[PDB]
Amino acid sequence: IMKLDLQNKIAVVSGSTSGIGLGIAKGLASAGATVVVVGRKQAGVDEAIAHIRQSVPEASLRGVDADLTTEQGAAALFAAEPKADILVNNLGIFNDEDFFSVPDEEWMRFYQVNVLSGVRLARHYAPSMVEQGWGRIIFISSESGVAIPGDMINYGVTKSANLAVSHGLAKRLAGTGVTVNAVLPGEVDEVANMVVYIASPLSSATSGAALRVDG
Amino acid sequence: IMKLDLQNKIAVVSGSTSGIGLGIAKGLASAGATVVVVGRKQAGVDEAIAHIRQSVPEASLRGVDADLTTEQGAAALFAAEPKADILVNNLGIFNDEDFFSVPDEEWMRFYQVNVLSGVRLARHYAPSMVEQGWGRIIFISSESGVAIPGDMINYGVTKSANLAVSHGLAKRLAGTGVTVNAVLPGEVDEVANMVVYIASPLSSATSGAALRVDG
Amino acid sequence: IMKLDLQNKIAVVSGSTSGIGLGIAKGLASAGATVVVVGRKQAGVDEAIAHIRQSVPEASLRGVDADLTTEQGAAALFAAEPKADILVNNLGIFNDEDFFSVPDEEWMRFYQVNVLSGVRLARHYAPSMVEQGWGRIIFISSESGVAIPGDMINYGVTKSANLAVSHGLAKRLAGTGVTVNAVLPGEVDEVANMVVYIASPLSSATSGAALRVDG
Amino acid sequence: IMKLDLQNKIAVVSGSTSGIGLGIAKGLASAGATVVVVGRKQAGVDEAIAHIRQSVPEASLRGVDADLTTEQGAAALFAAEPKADILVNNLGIFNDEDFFSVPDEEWMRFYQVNVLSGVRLARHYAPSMVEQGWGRIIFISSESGVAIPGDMINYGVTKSANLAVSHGLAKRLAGTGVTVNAVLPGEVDEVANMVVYIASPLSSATSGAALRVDG
Repeated sequence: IMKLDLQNKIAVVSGSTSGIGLGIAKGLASAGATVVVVGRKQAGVDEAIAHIRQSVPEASLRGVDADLTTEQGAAALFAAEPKADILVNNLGIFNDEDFFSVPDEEWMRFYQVNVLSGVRLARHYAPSMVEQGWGRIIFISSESGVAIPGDMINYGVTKSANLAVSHGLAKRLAGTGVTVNAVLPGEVDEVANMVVYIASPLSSATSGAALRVDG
Repeated sequence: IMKLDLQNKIAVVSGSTSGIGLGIAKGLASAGATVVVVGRKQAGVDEAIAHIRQSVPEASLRGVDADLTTEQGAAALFAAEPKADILVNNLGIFNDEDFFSVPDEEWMRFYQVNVLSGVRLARHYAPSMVEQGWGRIIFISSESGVAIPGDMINYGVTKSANLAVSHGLAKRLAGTGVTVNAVLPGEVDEVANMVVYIASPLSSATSGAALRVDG
Repeated sequence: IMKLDLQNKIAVVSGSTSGIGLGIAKGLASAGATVVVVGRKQAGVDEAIAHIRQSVPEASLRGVDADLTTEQGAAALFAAEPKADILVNNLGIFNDEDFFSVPDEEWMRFYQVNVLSGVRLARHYAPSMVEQGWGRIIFISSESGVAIPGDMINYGVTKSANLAVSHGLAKRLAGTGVTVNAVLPGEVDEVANMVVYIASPLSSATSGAALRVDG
Repeated sequence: IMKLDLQNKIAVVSGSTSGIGLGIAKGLASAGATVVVVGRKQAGVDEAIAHIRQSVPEASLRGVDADLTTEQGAAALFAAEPKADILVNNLGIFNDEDFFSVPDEEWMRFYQVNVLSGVRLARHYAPSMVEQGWGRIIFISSESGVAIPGDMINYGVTKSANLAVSHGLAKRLAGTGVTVNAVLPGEVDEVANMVVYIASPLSSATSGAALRVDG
């Protein structure tokens, strides 16, 4: 007598060539999903796929070398992978430039890279999820999003913007089989476990939430 | 390739003879734990165990007929079940008496029944969890705890008090292997799935959180 | 051209013989209200009234020597001061006893002293406020109420319980002229300024809020 | 014996030619400040100044006809009004376009109009505030910012982004005499009363907060 995290589903994970994204990809692969590793450089994609195979032997893995911060990379991903049952928004940049030194262009660029990329991926993949009556959309945002640090104001603003995006799209997709949730990290596999549970069919009564996986 | 919710652990669940508590007990049993069903009347305990066996055939189930709102019932439970790896605080009462009609005795009784019972169970079972280096303590509190309704002020106060209890004991037990979390319901098995994941060894990086399982 | 914080109103403040309560009393007195200083010992009440007069010369001040933690002291206060336009709940105790050492009696006593005292005062003074169509009820709760520390679990539980009380009674008294709000301190006159604004007729569109006055 | 909201200070208020902004301007003027009314059309600026004078007779009022959403309008405002002791960020647009119909350009435009305009004004006016050791920066954001509606996802994202901006810049300007706070409306003068108190020297121990003025 046990309970399972199991998939015959397709899961795309942005920025999955390193760190938390790679751990999420490896966990979803170990759960039996078809995981799409997406990075700007094909070399990093290949090395991430190899790392995943090291741990999960019979892993179901594809790769797309694209820059999801731009519309061109998003279109390339949509061409190679038109359908996703699980979307994991994890691509994001970060600096610590002082508030009075960061110009308008940098604010707009951080918004376009950290927020609008996930919005693009969700806008593309959500309709088919709604049609099949089941879907999972998961935003990975740091705890800096709830309490903006003060030396990283741009980044915290983008993180809370992502939290808002996931909350609002959850309310918008309510009633369908698609859930939208955010996951907050601060042991990488421990973080990935929560993303796996959320992507699993068991998290079906959790939408518009923010789930913490800090220490 | 899949991922598991599995137990060789003992899990006691208060008020587990009906409703959300019974669903939590059934889910933990299906996950392979040894679930202790606790109710005031032994008849209800037996019927709940039978209901659980209906769905999970080889279920590992014990029962204790006790009134956990009182110290006598808590002592009886501690005599029959001295050790727990997983504790699920779910016993609680509720009315809708107008704020200006409810007297002091009723405020104190609601606090003793809804809050201090869980405090008693946690105070007893937490030390052995800390000694073995692993444990799970889970509070089931309604969404009325975050936004106190106004026609149910006593109940909402007790619910937010429970949220405070779980947050504080999580911080107190940090560094040990024991996590303390709260779960917020508003499909009973869907609620139970979150409690099962939290009770599972995978939720090991989630402590002091409030997890929603509303629609 | 200026704007005023002015009163012809009666304001009772619990635990107003020292510290934050005394500062709140002095600020409300300087704003022109009739402030009732309440403490267990008449000597402390007299010395607090004298301190207030030191700063505000033509202060409107009465005193009641009562122990508001008990029903007897509350009844004495209601006998000496049957009507209040402004109620400020500030009486509360605090220790740092370890969670596993504090017994049931101490949990119940902290609830009765820190939470039920304010509930008693509000239950008595709110109806006349609702009748005259205007009233202010203000709970003073520390920031430990939103993030329970872990070494002061009982106190944080009571503080969040008070926050719940104020939120719920605000919703219950909505539509009337009575507002219920909580004020969170961590310069005592700086704290008192917020309480004065809330007690003033200008805060009339703020009910069920938690207002911070930390550094 | 009373307490005062008084100014010899300069207060600039964006989008102050109508609605909540005009009410905030009128309240700050009645409190005795020098209020700068800023709108895109000089006709609207003049009519707003006239409306303010109708209620406060000896009002201290200047005007700037500029479009603060653009850098050109912000530079014009900074040329006409190089110094501000009080800054009130209120300029913002809003639609209800469905999430799947709103394109990238619209997301970026909403971010630039609703968020980056206030960031520009704050970046310009905050240093002189920090130099003189006293300042107030106030963001007016709707309650849609804390609970993103779902049919207005772009707008709610921008509102929570503004909340993040004010929180982070408050932490960044902590220790100086400048406070940064957000005010949440859902009787316009009732809203303006809170902004006036925050702009007043009495709100000096409140920074990084979100203050509600809904019904």
